[PDB]
Amino acid sequence: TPSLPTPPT
Amino acid sequence: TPSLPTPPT
Amino acid sequence: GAMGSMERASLIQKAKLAEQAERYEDMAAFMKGAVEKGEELSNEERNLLSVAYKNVVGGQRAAWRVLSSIEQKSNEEGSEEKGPEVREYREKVETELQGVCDTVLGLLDSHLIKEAGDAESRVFYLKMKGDYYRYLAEVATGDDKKRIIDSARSAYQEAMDISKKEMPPTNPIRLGLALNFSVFHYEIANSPEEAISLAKTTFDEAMADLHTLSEDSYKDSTLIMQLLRDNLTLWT
Amino acid sequence: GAMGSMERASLIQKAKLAEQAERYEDMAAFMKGAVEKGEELSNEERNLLSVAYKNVVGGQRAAWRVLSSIEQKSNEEGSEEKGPEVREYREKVETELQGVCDTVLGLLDSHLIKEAGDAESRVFYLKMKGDYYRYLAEVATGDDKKRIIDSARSAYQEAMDISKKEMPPTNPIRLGLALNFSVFHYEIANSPEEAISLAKTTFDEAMADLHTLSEDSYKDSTLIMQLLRDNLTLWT
Ligand SMILES: *Cc1ccc(S(=O)(=O)N2CCNc3ccccc32)cc1
Ligand SMILES: *Cc1ccc(S(=O)(=O)N2CCNc3ccccc32)cc1
Repeated sequence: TPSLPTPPT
Repeated sequence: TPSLPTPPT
Repeated sequence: GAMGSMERASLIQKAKLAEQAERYEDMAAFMKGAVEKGEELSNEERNLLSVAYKNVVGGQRAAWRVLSSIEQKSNEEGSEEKGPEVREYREKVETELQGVCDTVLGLLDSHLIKEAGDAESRVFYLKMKGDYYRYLAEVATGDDKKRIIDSARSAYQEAMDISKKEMPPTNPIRLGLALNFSVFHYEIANSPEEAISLAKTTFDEAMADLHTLSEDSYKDSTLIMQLLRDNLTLWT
Repeated sequence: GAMGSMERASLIQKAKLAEQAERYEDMAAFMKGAVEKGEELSNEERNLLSVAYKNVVGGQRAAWRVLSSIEQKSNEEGSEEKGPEVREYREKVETELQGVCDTVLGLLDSHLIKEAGDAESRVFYLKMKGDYYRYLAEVATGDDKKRIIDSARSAYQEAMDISKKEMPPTNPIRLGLALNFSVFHYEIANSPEEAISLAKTTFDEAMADLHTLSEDSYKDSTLIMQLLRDNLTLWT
């Protein structure tokens, strides 16, 4: 399952 | 300019 | 440590450059150096620490899963023996992943969590603690495996308790914590019903609070709500 | 070296696993270990060496270009002074890139090129030599810069001379060499007309030989021909 993604700051 | 790409072996 | 001679502000500046350059191992090393200066982190600095390490460990986890799949295939009936190499290399990647998780956990324990008194900082770090124990649980098999899973659960639970008391139901950190703890329930703790219940209740309670938000806050909260809904769709 | 205790066959096996895992630094270290066993490389092993290092250096070059652009912007009129950090970090990435290029060049010199007698191996390694000197030229500024550019030119030229004598005009290595040497002319040597002439002649001579090829060979040759045409389209 997908967890929280990590977009650029 | 693009040079030769590196596809998977 | 190798960043001991660099100014805190310079380490933060270089972390931001490393992010732009997609140099996440460098980013993580700069942020580790910044934490080791001993001062508390601002909101922005906490996000840089998290981005750096999530990118590093994410790459390691993806590699580990590829190797573990190959290793699984090798142990099926009919498979030709190819020697110890797949196990050895999976083990190498696993040890490196464990090392990074231990490093992040070590920063949290020395001394980020103990100095974090505001809900936004404390919840953020306890969420991180749960996540990196969850990554350790994904690769665990030995005598301490139950303890690793329980350490992730305990961290997430403390984060949840504080977030429910101290943060609105739309707070992005609260939402992301709930998302990740639901994934823990589903993927690690063999508790799909708890996962589903938590995602549903979190979504519903956030929906009900959206009316209080600015346009900008709404965007961030609704993005994470959609991620909760995506998982609910997958799980049901 | 740290791979000295691992069997050659195991290093090759692990290089292939590392590729699947997208672990290109590991892949390169395994292939370096395999070259250092002292035996010549097969066609497949040469391709693994090349893939590993092109992925590593490609990531470093992309990072360097991002940092060099930021550094350039900083030196424009109107730009606020932000201290030495951007230059320092560009320099760090540059030094690491130079190190990898020097490592690859060192493998070629000790002793891959001198033992390569067949055209497919020798042209392949001289093409590599030209490419890694070209990457060094991209970041060079000092007293040896002209010499670095001339070292790339000399390697490419020797490769071209052998390929023209010994390989058909559709050979993929010959084609890729011509593509990269044309890029050298355009991007490094300030010779766009030579770049265009080489790409055109290479394309035309390959076209004329396609009739001799199997379906499978045709696919590979036409792919690289299209890359030559793409550059011609960009340059004209
Ligand atoms: C754990 C957590 C939760 C939210 C945030 S954020 O700063 O709002 N942010 C960046 C990380 N991922 C993310 C996804 C969607 C929307 C916002 C974010 C940071 C960390
Ligand atoms: C330099 C060179 C030229 C061709 C080849 S290949 O093995 O035919 N190959 C893999 C590398 N890139 C590539 C692009 C298009 C078509 C074939 C290839 C290898 C190396």
